[PDB]
Amino acid sequence: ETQVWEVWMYSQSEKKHRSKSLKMYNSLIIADPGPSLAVSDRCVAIVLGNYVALVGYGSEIF
Amino acid sequence: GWSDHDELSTDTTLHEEKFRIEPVPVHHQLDILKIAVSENYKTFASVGLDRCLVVWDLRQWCTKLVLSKEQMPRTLKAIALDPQGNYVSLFSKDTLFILNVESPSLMLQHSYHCKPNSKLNVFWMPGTHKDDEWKNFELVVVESSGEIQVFSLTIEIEGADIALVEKFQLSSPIIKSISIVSPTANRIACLTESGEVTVYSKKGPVWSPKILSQNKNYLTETKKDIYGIAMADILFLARDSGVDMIDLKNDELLHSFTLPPIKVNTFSVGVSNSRFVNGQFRVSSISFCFTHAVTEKVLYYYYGNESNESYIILNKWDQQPNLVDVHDPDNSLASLTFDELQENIHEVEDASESVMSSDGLYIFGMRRKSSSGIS
Amino acid sequence: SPLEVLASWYAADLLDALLMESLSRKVEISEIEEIISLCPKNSSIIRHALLAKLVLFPENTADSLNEVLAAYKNTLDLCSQDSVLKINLSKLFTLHSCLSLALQRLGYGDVSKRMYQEIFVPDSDADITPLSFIISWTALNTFAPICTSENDVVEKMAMYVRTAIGTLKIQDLKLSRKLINSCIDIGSR
Amino acid sequence: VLSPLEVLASWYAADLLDALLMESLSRKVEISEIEEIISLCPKNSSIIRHALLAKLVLFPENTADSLNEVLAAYKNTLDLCSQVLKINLSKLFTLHSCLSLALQRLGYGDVSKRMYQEIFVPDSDADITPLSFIISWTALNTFAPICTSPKENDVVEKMAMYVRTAIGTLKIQDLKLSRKLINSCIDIGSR
Repeated sequence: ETQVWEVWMYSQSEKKHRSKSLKMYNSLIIADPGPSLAVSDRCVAIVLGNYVALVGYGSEIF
Repeated sequence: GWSDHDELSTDTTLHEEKFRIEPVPVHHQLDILKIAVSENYKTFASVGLDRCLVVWDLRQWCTKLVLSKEQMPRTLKAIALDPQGNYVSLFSKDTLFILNVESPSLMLQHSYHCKPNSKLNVFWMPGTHKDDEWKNFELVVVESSGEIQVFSLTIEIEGADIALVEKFQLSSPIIKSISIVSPTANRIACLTESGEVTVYSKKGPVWSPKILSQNKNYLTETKKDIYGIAMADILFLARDSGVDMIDLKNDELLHSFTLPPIKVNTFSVGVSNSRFVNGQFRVSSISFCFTHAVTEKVLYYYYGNESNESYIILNKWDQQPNLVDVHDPDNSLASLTFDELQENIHEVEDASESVMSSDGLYIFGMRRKSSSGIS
Repeated sequence: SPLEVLASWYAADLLDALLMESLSRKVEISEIEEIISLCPKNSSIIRHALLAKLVLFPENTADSLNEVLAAYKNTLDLCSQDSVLKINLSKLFTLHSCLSLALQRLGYGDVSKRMYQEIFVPDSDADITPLSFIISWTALNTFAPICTSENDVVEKMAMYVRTAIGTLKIQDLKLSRKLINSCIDIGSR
Repeated sequence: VLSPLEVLASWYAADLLDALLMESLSRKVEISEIEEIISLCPKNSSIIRHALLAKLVLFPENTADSLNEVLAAYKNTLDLCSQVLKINLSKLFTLHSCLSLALQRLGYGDVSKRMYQEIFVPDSDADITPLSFIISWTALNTFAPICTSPKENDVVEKMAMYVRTAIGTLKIQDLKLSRKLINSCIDIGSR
């Protein structure tokens, strides 16, 4: 399925909000996000069907 | 989350530049069930609905291990990992597996006690240590029965060795409990559905339970949930009347941060900048995940000031006056009495699934506003 | 007839739309008998319509089961008397489950369980008519509790729905989640 | 996909199996002979199931334990069938009535009769094997005193006309068996 996902963030250190769109064309995933778990202080992994989203900022992982 | 091509709006800020998001192409045949993670962050492990096992490295981005369902037993009630992340444990209802990943070999297999179908909970505990040259572990096995198993498990590269040690049998069915290892000593928290909060603690050979004092003012409350910071060995404790932040070992209640009533199964805490100066364990900032009890909006209260505005004398390593002379850059920063901590509101829709960062510094999450077919 | 082909088409589309509404709303027999009379004498969709009736209405299973087995005892008589069967695995599993569900509703569940235990469940594919989905869903639900004493079917059947849906959610994503969760307690058994 | 040694094993087994079915009609039969058959039959063939369905019918205390294997072989023949079926009318009827027979021998009665009453007996073609005959004979036997009661829609009449056309091929023996079949026709006409 095509999917209009909604990325966003709100820093406490900056007290600031921002956001991004995240298209997902032809995804076979159907499930809602979660269970979630941060993969680091700067980065988080989250369940999305069998697949797992990985997101981060300032990360050395990238 | 595969799609034929993911996309996001092109960034105009360095604030978003380092911000990034990537797939791991490797996958379960079918949707995820449950997972567990190493403290090192380098290691990761996962299981699907098909209960295939997968483990993966985070920084080196290279495959570590894969296991198909038919290699595995029909029942798989539980899962657990060592803090090093160098080894793996699995609980089929009748017998546990212990397998290395970095050096894939059958380190051990061992039958263990169970009382089906009461819900499992599990905790690893590192020994006197000597990795890699020699090792040991202390397998806690919490149960909804309120039984709490503990096992010896000395292990060496020669081949994992095993022996049972003790069977705790705590009163009443349990809401929650967690491991808490101070560098000085092992300790383990234990909430009851009764709301009792016992803690076993390892005085070496001694393994002493102790009755922590939830105090008289709100004893009757059904709890939401206790949560703490094991590296801080500090006990936060949910109540609608105000969370506890009780001390351990020498043990005392300190203070209760002012809060809105909060939904059960929600409470958790995170902190920036771990350090252990002068025996103290101060952190740069603190933050507070929980779903709201009523509005049910996601909520993450913040505390601390910073970047240079404040330093957190969380607890005191010794609740005594002290004059040890070593450099304390934090003294240049303003002292924090509880009064100025000043929570920072940011109520948000539940629909945006989201988590507080482990350091508590940053919010992250997503939701689908909409989706559509190939047509 | 060349006509009864097209009548069978309209009754086909009229049934595929009536089964998907049986999950969000409470649906009544009057809508099925409309499809049955709209259908032709001995067509393809006339057999599937009766199955829908046998599945969607437990208060009318005995009388319904007769009408199904009569329409099948009829399809067979006018196959030899005018002779090799053409059934695929998905329509085998479809009749398979639909019978066991019909016999759980008739009290012989002392038997209907052991029949549900030996159901060969297909894999993941595009082909998955809403008739077979509604049966596989309502049969998974009606056997999610009793079947624990094998237990492979509930998990396999729930996975069929979860990964074998093909139709839009409508108070059903929570229901499919209920299927996955019941399958989870089946894993937790 | 079968070698050239097991094809002969199946032909040899299929003749012994046919021999045991017709012999079971005028002599006293046992399983000791079927164990020798199924073991002689190669490990994954049609003759296995025919040897099993014969064991299901010819041994009634062993219904529970021979029904186990009849389903095992069929759930296994289905197992590799994907990892499209084409079944014959008489094959359906044989399995149909053989299950009805196996259920009555279990203690279902009602369930045994209703399945029996929905059996679709084939017309009268060349598809007549001693197994299909032995099943229809013993099933007519254990069911004629039960389905004959309710009167309205029954196959008892159609079933007996099947066993009529059954006995009468290359058996050429032994008059008294044919006399027994005549006793069967007498049993039907007097019914």
